[PDB]
Amino acid sequence: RAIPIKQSFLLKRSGNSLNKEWKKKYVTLSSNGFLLYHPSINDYIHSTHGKEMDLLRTTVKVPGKRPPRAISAFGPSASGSAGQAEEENFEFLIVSSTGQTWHFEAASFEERDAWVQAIESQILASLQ
Repeated sequence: RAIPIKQSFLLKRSGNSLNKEWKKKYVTLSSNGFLLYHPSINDYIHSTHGKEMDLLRTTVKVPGKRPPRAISAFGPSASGSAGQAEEENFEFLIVSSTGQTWHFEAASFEERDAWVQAIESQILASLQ
């Protein structure tokens, strides 16, 4: 008897660094300390091709980017760069214990946070 922590579509790179290309995927963060992701919805519904990453000893971080804090918690930061322009690129990575790294790009700005918090949350619960 578990409860979904975040289940929706996610973008997944499919090419290279110089030439990025994310495809429509389907991820489901469950309260069972497990992160699953399939090629698409037909995969989740029908249950075909659905990779799972243990949330016992996993890490979550952005693709080499500064701390995502658009809201800003006020206070002299280390380097409040970006004033007129902003990439606003919301993408997080899920690192497993075997090096396996699931890089996804949240379709929604708020969703990316829930997910990152869902993955870290599942890890915090499994750690304790």
